[PDB]
Amino acid sequence: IKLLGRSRDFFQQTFSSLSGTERLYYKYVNFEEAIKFLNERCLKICHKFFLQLGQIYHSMGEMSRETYLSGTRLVPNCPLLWVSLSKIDEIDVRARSILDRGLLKNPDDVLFYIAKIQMEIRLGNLDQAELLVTQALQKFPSNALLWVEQIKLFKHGNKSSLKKTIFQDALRRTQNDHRVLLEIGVSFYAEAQYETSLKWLERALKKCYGDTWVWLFRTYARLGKDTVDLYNMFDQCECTPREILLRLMNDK
Amino acid sequence: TLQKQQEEEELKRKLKQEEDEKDKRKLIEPNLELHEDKFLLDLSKFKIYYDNNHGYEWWDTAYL
Amino acid sequence: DFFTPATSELIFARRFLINYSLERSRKRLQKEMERHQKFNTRQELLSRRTELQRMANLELAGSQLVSTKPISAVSLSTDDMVVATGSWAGDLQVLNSQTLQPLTQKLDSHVGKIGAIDWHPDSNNQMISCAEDGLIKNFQYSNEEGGLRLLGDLVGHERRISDVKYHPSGKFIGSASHDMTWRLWDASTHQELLLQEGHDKGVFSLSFQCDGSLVCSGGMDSLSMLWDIRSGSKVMTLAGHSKPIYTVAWSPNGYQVATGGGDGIINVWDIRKRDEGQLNQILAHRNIVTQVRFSKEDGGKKLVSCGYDNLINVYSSDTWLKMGSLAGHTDKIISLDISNNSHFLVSGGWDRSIKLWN
Amino acid sequence: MSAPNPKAFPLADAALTQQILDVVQQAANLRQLKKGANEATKTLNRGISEFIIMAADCEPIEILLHLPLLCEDKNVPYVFVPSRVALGRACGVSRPVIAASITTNDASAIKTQIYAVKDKIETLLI
Amino acid sequence: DMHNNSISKTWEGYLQDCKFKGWFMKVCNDQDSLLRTLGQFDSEHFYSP
Repeated sequence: IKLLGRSRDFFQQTFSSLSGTERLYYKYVNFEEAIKFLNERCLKICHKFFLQLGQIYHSMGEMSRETYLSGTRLVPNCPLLWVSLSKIDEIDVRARSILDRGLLKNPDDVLFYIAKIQMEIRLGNLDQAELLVTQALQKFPSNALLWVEQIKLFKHGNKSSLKKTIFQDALRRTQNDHRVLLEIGVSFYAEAQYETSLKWLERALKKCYGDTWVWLFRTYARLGKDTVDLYNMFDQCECTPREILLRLMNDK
Repeated sequence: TLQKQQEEEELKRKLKQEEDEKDKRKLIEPNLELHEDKFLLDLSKFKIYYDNNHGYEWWDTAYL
Repeated sequence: DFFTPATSELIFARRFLINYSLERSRKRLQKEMERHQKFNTRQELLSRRTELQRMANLELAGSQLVSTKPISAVSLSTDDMVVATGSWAGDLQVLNSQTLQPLTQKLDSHVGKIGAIDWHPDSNNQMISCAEDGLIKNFQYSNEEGGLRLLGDLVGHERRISDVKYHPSGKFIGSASHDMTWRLWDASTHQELLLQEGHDKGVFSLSFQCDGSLVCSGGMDSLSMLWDIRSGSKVMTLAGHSKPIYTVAWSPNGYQVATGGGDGIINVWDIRKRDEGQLNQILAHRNIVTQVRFSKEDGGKKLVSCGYDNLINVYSSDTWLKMGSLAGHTDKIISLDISNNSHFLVSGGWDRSIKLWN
Repeated sequence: MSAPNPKAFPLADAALTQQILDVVQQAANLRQLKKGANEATKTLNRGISEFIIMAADCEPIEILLHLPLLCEDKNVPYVFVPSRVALGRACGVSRPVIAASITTNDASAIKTQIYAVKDKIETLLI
Repeated sequence: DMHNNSISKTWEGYLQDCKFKGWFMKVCNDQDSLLRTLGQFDSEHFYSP
């Protein structure tokens, strides 16, 4: 009913009289649904239902950040609760203390740092983001994503020297991880020398996932012509996916 | 048969006592842990200090 | 020993002090007298309890960014409307209290490491800051202007100056540094009235009293040494501490003082009783203690403590029971103050935010 | 001794100084140490340092005096121990050594002793 | 059943002079004789109600 749904509401209603079940159901009710969630959901994890809520109000709009304030205070584990909540409040910053609040409650996890970094990055002052990085990284360091933002920070990170060495260590500490490999190849790309990026790009591909490919075909988009075959490997890497790749390609 | 009346006397007295306790509790509600003893204001020491001084603190009493 | 007189006019100032002192104290003490009359146990028993929840209540609202360094000193102008924030950058600035958005203006000092920064007792347009360099600074905060500007300079500590305070007069200033001397100056003329000696290590911290007569002197030797000003008489001296004192806190009571330092433990030295009611140990945090405050108004009830523990506390003025801790920070906590209205709490630290509390 | 350099901020006393240098020498044997000013400076920029040590008896003191500044920025504990020659011997080198830097490792067997020292260090910095 | 039983650190720090010559575990049934028992070593405040 999914791939068939991908091109059957009722069959899920009788199949319903017959927790990820009512979840995918809610996903179906999307394209209004307010009663569907406020009832079919209210029986029921719940966090996704909060998400979908604040998404609803979000495209609608405050009651969103309200309900975030609800599920958050109810279930303080999935960060994107806060990440969202804040992520609204920031635009209206107070946002930080929201971040920190939820943090100190685990805190000891991973992401909340990453959240806080990116939020600073997004907002500005790369310089503290450096600190936050180095801290959480002292703690964690085998955690890759940290090395991601560590690398992003040299795009305009403007400390030119160490990038080499850092690509070095960012590699070796992390048991060389595809996500980094991408991020390196990018930092080549968004500068120049697109072929340099390739060996990295593919070099990660052998560890595969879409977050690369779009770049891959942007690289070809600067060189190209192997286009057709590798589409097979894409067919192996799995809905309108060709719609997605070609979509994001147009973004650039 | 004295066992019945006796048990009524003991049990009823114990209940009366505990009820007097909790009655004192919600009644005050100095407590104990609350140590509220130190919140209380004794004219005794404060005063007898006061005029005991020559009258102005104990600090500068030297001067006048 | 040496007792050496010199430089009269300060004795004149001391003359001044006396008149200022006795009066307020007298009145003050008298007022305290009044309260004894009223008693009414169950009032306080309720009221205290009430505040407890509010203290348990308090939460971080929004934080901010300020500088890139630890944030060494915060404070509030007496109106509770603005924050003085200096820090290891050597930078100052003044922020909107209730609110925190961004700031009035960020002026960098001429100094690079800032011990503490303090507000004029009345006009509240003026500040003073102790520095790394052995210089002390008077500044003008202009209206809602960003008009942070020199009101003047102060000279002659040869070490870092770890603390400075306005005398409740407002004509008188003090600085405890390292050079093992704590100095008392005229505000107006910007002139030293006093160079005090007597700490076998650096003189770390400083406190006056409401009545302005006593200055408690904290030092780096773990000896909290008390001073009558007008006579320059060491009166009582307090070792409750192993490792150097840091915060010398003073009650509005005027008869009580708190201390904290390397030990990771606070002492309450209650003065008059002086036989043994003496100190009281508060196991305080862990991992040192940085700054300690009594509620400014209200005579002091609440106690506020900032260590490197990364927490911040609330203590009852009498039980001195730990009431609550507030998870405030990612990092260590260099400084704090509190709304004179006792509704807000402002902290700063290593994590470089400046966090506001309910 | 001597009049210690007013520029010298946190300066360990003896009982600590022992525990510090002892941890240094404890490190060099694992060559988890990195010695010398410049090579501390490297370790910081790379961010792999645990804490620092700097001879406070050093000749003109500025030559390392960026190191503190750099350290607050990277946020790493750092001390001054009074006797350089002492530090030098303690590092494995026969000759005055002005500043020296521990480095980071997880499997590092001493890892505790390191930590407990960082603890006792930050306690100084105000 | 100990799964309710819970241990946690209060704190750790320094002390001017130890009043403990040796280490003894014991009971004092109330809080008071317990707190007082601390207070013979002047230790009452170490406990947190």
